[PDB]
Amino acid sequence: STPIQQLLEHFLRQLQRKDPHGFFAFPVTDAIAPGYSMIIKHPMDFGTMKDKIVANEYKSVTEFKADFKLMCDNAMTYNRPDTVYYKLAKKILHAGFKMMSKER
Amino acid sequence: STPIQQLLEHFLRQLQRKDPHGFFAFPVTDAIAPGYSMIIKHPMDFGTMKDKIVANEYKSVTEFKADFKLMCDNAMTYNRPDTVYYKLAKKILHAGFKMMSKERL
Ligand SMILES: CCC(=O)c1cc(-c2cc(OC)c(Cn3ccnc3)c(OC)c2)c2ccccn12
Ligand SMILES: CCC(=O)c1cc(-c2cc(OC)c(Cn3ccnc3)c(OC)c2)c2ccccn12
Repeated sequence: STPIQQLLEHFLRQLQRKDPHGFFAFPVTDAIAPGYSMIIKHPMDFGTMKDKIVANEYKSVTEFKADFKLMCDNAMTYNRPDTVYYKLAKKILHAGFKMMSKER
Repeated sequence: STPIQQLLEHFLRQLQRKDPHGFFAFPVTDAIAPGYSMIIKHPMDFGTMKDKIVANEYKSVTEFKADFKLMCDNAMTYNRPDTVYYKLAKKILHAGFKMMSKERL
C-alpha cells in the first residue's frame, strides 16, 4: 500500500477510462488476431499492468510508463492505421505521456 | 415510469451485462464493418433500444423482443460463426429467449 502503488493505481484508472470497450484489458489472442504471438513478443495489457501494481513490481513511474508505451507500440505495430485499435493506441499514448510527465 | 418501462429496463440491463465490451452499445459503422449498410438494412443496438425505453415507444414485451431478435439476427447474418460478434449474439439470443419466454408469470 505504498505511495508509488497509490500513484500508479490512480494513473491506471485514468487510462482505463480512455478504453471504455476494453481492448487493452487482457491479452490479445491469435484466435481474435491471427499471427499476433509471432509478430509481438513482448505483449502488454492493462490487466497485466494491474497484477504488477498488486505485486508491487513497479519501482518507479518510468517502469510503469515503459509498459504503457510497450502496449501502445504493440498495437501500432500489429494493427494498420485505419483500424480502431491503432487509433485508440495513438490517442491513449499521447494522453498518457502528458498525464504523467513533469508533474507534482 | 410505467410498469412496462420497469420491466423492459430490467430486461435490458440483464442483457447489456452480457456485453461488457459494448459491441451492441451503439450502431455498427462501415468504417469498422465493411459493407454493413449494404448487407443489413434494419440495424439495431442497445443504444437505440434505450432511447425507445425512455421515449416509452414499447407497447408490449413482444415489441422489445422483436428489436432484441433483430439485433442478434443482424449479427448472426453479417458475421461468420467463428467471430466474437457472432458468438456473443448467439449467447445473448439464447439468454433472452429464457429470460422472456411464455412463462413470464
Ligand atoms: C489493443 C490490442 C489490439 O491490438 C487488439 C485488441 C483487440 C480486441 C481485444 C479484446 O479484448 C481484450 C476484445 C474483446 N474480446 C476478446 C475475447 N472476447 C472478447 C476484442 O473484441 C473484438 C478485440 C483486438 C482484436 C483484433 C486485432 C487487434 N486487437
Ligand atoms: C454486434 C454488432 C457487430 O456485428 C459488430 C460490432 C462491432 C463492433 C462495435 C463497436 O461499437 C459498438 C466497437 C467499438 N468501437 C468502434 C469504434 N470505436 C469503438 C467494436 O470494436 C472494434 C466492434 C463490430 C465490428 C466488426 C464487425 C462486426 N461488429
